[PDB]
Amino acid sequence: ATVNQLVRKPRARKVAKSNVPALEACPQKRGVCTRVYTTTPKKPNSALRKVCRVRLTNGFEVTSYIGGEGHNLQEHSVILIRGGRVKDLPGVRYHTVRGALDCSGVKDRKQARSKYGVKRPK
Amino acid sequence: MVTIRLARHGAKKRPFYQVVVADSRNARNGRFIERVGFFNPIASEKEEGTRLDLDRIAHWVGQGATISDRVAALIKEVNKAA
Amino acid sequence: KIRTLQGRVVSDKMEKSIVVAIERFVKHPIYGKFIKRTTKLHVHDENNECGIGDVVEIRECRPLSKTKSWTLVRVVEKAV
Amino acid sequence: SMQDPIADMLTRIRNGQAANKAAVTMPSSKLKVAIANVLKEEGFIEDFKVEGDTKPELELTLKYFQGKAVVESIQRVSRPGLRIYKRKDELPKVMAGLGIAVVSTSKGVMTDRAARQAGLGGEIICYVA
Amino acid sequence: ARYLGPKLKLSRREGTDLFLKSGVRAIDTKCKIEQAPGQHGARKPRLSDYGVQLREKQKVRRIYGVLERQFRNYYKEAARLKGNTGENLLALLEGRLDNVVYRMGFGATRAEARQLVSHKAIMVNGRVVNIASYQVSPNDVVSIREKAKKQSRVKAALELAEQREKPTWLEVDAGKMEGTFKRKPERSDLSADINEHLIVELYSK
Amino acid sequence: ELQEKLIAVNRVSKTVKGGRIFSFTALTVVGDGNGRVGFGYGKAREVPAAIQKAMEKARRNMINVALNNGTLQHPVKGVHTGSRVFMQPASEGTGIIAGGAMRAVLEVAGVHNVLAKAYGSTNPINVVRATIDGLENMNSPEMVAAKRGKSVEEIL
RNA sequence: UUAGCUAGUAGGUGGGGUAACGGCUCACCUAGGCGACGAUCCCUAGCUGGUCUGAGAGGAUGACCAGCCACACUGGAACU
RNA sequence: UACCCGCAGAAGAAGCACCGGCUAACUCCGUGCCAGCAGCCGCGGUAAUACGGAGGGUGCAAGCGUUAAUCGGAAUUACUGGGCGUAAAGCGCACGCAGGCGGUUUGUUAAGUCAGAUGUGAAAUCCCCGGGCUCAACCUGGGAACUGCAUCUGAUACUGG
Ligand SMILES: [Mg+2]
Ligand SMILES: [Mg+2]
Ligand SMILES: [Mg+2]
Ligand SMILES: [Mg+2]
Ligand SMILES: [Mg+2]
Ligand SMILES: [Mg+2]
Ligand SMILES: [Mg+2]
Ligand SMILES: [Mg+2]
Ligand SMILES: [Mg+2]
Ligand SMILES: [Mg+2]
Ligand SMILES: [Mg+2]
Repeated sequence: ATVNQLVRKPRARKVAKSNVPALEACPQKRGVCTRVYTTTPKKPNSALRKVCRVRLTNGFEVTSYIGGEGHNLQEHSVILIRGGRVKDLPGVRYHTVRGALDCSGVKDRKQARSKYGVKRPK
Repeated sequence: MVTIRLARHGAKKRPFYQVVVADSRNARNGRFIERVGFFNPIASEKEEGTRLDLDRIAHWVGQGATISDRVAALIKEVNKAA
Repeated sequence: KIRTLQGRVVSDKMEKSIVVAIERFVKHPIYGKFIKRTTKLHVHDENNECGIGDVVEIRECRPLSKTKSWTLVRVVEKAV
Repeated sequence: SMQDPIADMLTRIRNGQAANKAAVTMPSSKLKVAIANVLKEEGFIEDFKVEGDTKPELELTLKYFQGKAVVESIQRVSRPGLRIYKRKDELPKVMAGLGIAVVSTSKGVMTDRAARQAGLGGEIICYVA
Repeated sequence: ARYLGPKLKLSRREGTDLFLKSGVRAIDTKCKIEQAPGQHGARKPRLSDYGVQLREKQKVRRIYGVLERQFRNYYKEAARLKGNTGENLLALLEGRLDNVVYRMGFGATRAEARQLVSHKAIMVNGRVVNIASYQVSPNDVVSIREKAKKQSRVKAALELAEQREKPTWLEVDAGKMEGTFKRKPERSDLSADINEHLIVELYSK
Repeated sequence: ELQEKLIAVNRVSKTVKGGRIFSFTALTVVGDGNGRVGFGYGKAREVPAAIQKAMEKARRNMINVALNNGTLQHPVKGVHTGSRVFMQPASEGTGIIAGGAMRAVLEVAGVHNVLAKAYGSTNPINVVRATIDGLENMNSPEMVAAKRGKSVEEIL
């Protein structure tokens, strides 16, 4: 309000927390799968979206989402967690970037292969 | 001791030695007291290669400063030319 | 010619030393507000004669014990 | 408590212009007369006069041009509690030269343009447009 | 660093002639420049302010022969240079060596002028320059090497360039096929159908 | 002759005993490349009728602005119910750096170099009135000299 | 949602010690010194010229280089 | 070694993302709230220009997208540049310390303020004017700037003593 009140109590900021706490300012984090399963998204959406509870190497254990169509993930699988949330999945805050150590690219895809780790067809 | 020598501030394959009065204990391209002109061994004709200030160089060398081997040669060349 | 400051003594319960409270005027860097700031200094004055309440004039010198690096030069407005 | 006479004068003249008054009588002051001199010189007002022996009263006459008030906006700048001091380089310009940014300095209170011409800064008093 | 596809799809998408052909035939008689290329060229939707700004920028870029990075660098140079931003951008684009060679008429198109520049065929002030973005200073002399002065392409381009309106800021003589760069071209000298306000606003966004 | 641009079309609707009925409201701005500029707000059942109704009212409510040769005279501010616009003149080649509904009204008012910024509710219906009121209240050197009794050379 | 901290600590007298001023340290005297203009305590953090964003004001930041600081498996110490 | 000269052939060299609105770009085929997309609005219940494939177009280019971090927009911490009757905001009220502000005239001083000058604010860096690598990146000379501090000299219109 007044200049004297501003001098007394400074016009402080408002710190906002990140939406990817388990990354600790890192683009990708290597982790090991712990629980591979499928969950039903919140209404009005309805599906069997494939998610994975994975414990990162730093110690954090989160749940990520598997994109594309078809994957070869199971227990004791090394994946590369990437930062990104799914709006229609309560709790999911991360994805698994394809083309990594074990999560191979999507089969029979020829468009947007950069986001799914698919090699250039011959 | 206090000496007047050359510090290279050019690039890859492009040397450019500024004449600086730097202490002998300091680095070649690090700390220095004052800068006295420059030298460009790659500059062709029509370009002023050397601009050493003889007045301040003499003023410094009077107070115990030491002129380096190449600096003395450049000063001699400048004096012979003009 | 030489730098000197003027302040108000607030405590002298020590041997050959006084405590001064100099006030200065500055402008707030952010809000542009003129507020009064204090710079308290430990000043040593041999042959103690200054009480509490009057203003004093000091000059910078070498440190004497740990934190008083100022001497008293003149005593102006000694009235209580 | 009346803690700012300049603000009171600005409020009185601004309300008189809004209400289409002819004269606005008020208790005057040295700075009020100095500001009224600037207003007369710049033509924003019509006339100012100090009438009083023990309690001087300034009676400014409002100026109207085809119904519209001559002064568009009157704004206090260096109000008591927030003082503004700008040098010659950073002297303000009101309405790109169409308004005055009155400055008080050592050589009296002439105006922002005269302060710039003389090459001395000062403190801003009133923005009149 | 240059477009290697068809030279008329861009023109028909923009809607006008971008001078990307020689000029021996007519653009209308050589292509179908009335609608956009593709299955939905006939369908004409409504374009917003961003759409028209992008269309103008793409038209300018296709006319001159530059990419996004170079165009943005030229825009920054024009902005930092005092004066009209659009006029400065146009002057900087015109100052390219390939563009002045095309104006002189040593190449049928800008894609050929720059090819001649890069193939050690242009000899400016006795020094060969292979940069299509080489800025040409006033009173600069642009010439052609001996191994390219006696080519069929340069003569054909020179005799074809007579159809177009000759620029008023060059003094090229065809006796030795050498030109001198006069005072820089202006907004009135250049075409008035290029809206530089859209260009200066699109990058300001 | 005169240039015209409609800025935004809305789909306001009413409710009746038998259901909800629809309607359209169109906001248009007209100008001539000079200080003359106006705005119109038409209400009809379809977009062409709405824009054609808005155009006539804009033309009949056109107002004059004392603009300069290629820009405005001095920076101005316009305050409406929910829109606060601030416009300032620029130099040759800067362009019309404005957003929302202000760009169209400035373009039809003829100012080629201008920097504008809107604070508050940026709805077109209110921001058009805000910028029109801000442009209509700006002064000119000749007018201020006439109203003050001085000369344009004196107040430079 | 850290309101009291400090007994070599505030100052003074006298001696000894470093290149010098210095509670730098001992021996006596006066109980002072710091603190709502944030003492004390907790967490984090090398500083600066600079860098990025922003019309500016501001916000974040200290890659390379340059100047300064601190550290050589960890702690303690001394000699030339 | 830079650089130049002759060989012969168009060869030895283009990919990536997007296409419902934001935002530049639409048409068919395949499932059928299933596969799935997703930054927000939200889409998939026989064709959703929104999923996958194709055609086409759009954008960038030896780069193209995603992720990690900062700021603008966010006037959404507002000194520049916001509000408190109803969207969040007058203490339930009064007294009062420190603190903030302060009616009017004159005299004194010059702390705040203003003008000039000096020292300095390293170099590097930004900006302006020029030069050298075929040109740019890069380097470089001069200028400006470093909006700051200290000192000295003059003004009291204003604040303060
Ligand atoms: Mg003791
Ligand atoms: Mg901000
Ligand atoms: Mg080790
Ligand atoms: Mg979309
Ligand atoms: Mg609010
Ligand atoms: Mg309520
Ligand atoms: Mg309420
Ligand atoms: Mg109440
Ligand atoms: Mg050059
Ligand atoms: Mg510097
Ligand atoms: Mg007084």
